[PDB]
Amino acid sequence: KPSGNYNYLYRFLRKSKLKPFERDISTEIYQAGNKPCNGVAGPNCYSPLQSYGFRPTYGVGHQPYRVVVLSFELLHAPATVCGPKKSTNLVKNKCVNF
Amino acid sequence: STIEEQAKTFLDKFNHEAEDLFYQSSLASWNYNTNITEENVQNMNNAGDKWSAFLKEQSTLAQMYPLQEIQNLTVKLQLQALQQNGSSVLSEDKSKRLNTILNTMSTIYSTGKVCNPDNPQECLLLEPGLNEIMANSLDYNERLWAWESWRSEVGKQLRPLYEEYVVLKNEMARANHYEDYGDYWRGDYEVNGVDGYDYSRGQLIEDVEHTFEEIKPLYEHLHAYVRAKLMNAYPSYISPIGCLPAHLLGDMWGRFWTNLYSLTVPFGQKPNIDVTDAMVDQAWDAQRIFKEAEKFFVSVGLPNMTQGFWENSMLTDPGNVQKAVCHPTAWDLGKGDFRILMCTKVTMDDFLTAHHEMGHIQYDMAYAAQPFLLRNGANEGFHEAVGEIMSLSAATPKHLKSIGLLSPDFQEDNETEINFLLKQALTIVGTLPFTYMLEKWRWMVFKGEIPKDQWMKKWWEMKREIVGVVEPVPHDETYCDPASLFHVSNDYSFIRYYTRTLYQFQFQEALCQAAKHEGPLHKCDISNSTEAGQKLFNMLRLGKSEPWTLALENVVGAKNMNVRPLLNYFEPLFTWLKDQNKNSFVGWSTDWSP
Repeated sequence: KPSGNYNYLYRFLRKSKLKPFERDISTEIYQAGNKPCNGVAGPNCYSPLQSYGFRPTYGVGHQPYRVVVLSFELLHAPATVCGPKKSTNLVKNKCVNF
Repeated sequence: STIEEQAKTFLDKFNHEAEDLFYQSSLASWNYNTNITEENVQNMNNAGDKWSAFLKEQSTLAQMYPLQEIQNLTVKLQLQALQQNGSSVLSEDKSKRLNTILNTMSTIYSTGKVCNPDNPQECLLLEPGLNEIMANSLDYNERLWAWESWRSEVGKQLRPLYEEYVVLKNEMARANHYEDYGDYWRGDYEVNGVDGYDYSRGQLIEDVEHTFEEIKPLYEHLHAYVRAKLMNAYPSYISPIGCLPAHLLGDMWGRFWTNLYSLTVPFGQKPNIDVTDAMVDQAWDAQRIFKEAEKFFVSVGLPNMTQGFWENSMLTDPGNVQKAVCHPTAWDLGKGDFRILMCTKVTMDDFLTAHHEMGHIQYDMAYAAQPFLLRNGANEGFHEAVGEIMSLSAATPKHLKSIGLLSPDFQEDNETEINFLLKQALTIVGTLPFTYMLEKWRWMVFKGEIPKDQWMKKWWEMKREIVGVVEPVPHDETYCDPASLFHVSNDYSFIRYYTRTLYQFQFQEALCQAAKHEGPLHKCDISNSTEAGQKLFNMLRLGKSEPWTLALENVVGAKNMNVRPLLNYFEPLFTWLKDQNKNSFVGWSTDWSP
């Protein structure tokens, strides 16, 4: 929207290196140092939440992009979600494999 | 921990929020440029409010971070820009007197109306009235009367505001680690905290007089030629030994000589290059103009310009339904959106300033990866440098012949190259000593070691020796004539139009030693050469994040100015100047006053 889809947010700070196979849902404030936040502070707490905006007059590197990441699992269990499509009609009275 | 990373994170948060705020402000600015309405006026009022408030509050909050404790010079210079208090170092009464005097002085300059001759139903402004009596007018007397009346009506309204302006700027800058407001103009042109390639503020001063005394004799010869030709155009009032009146140069301030081309034509049988005939026979409108522009981009080596301009901008007149202005501005929204304000028509000057604006757009996308403190040139002259380099390398018709833009019936003889070189010399080289003494004079005014009430007589008598121009009538100290300029009344950095004037030649040599191009430097085509394109790109993508001196070594190879490429750029014109005004007097004399 021209007002801007500011609902989407990201973290430009984090407590440590984000590990794979885990989603840190909480966006809790990563403190910089040398000073207490004394609650939630403007100049010296550095809340990591930042917005996008994503107005239609943005740029190609600023374009709202929809992302889906599919990840399989190699855990101790075989496959359950495959494509079993074979789909040949029928045959009869013919020397055939099947 | 360390306060360095705390300042870094504050810079990152400020840069992100400033990106969003300047995105809104630039969208508002473009909408005001294309349409001047009541709601657009409200939009600019709100944009100015939010922008000034955010900038002053972040500058106030940045003062708690120490400056020179960071080894990373990028965020150190980001703090240096951010912790600039500016006008915050003094109180509010001087600031509000500054606002009242300056806004009254600006609105007096903008609609300053000369209304002395004839009936007062007409009052000749810059574009409707002064442009038809200064750019083209075949009467010395009417030009003298109108220019003198204009100078009087500007002076008696501008001077009492400008004296307090000079005092206020000196006492503002003396608290912000500057010795004067001229030092603030040279504060951006300074490298401190970076080892080795040091640049200081007086270094640019001595560079300026060094360039003046270097390019003195070329100006002597072109002054002799233009004086000899204005003996033909304006006889019976100018002596061959003396100087020239400043209301006949084609520029009311005395700056340019661009329209003083037909009166000072080198060869009557051969004009300058005019490819516009095949354009008007070609139906080459603005859409095909920009298609040829992107073809020229690919031919030079630059990437093709993005579609984000196309659905966001227009290139022709929109009629009178919306209040768009035909001012060539390359607006950047700061979030990957580029817009170009230009009424692109079938006019060679419009195409060359379209080259200028799209070179500005190219340099805008060159620093695209940098944050909001760094999406600029390292000084203000780099944008105009890229634009004028693009304009000058686009001014060679050999590439137009090669791509088929110019038909092969034309040939580039020595006559046409002399015409083109005189056009370029009278356009931007003809104001090199003009910009020189105006910058030097405004420096030695704002530094304030000089007497106060004697500026006009000294300024009107020292112009007889640098450019060699004389006032026909004396001007008393009630005048304020140099403050009749857009770069003095609005008071912008006029060194930008000085130093860039050498940029567009010196980097030109840097773009012809990499293009494997020989002969005269003016006939250089950066097109069909990837090496010169990438060498231009090397300076292009640096931007603001580095000190400008460093960029000057990786494009040229010096801490100081590569002045001498000007002789390479103008060698056939210099030879023709030597062969032409050898018999006529070369130089000027102060005592001759018309």
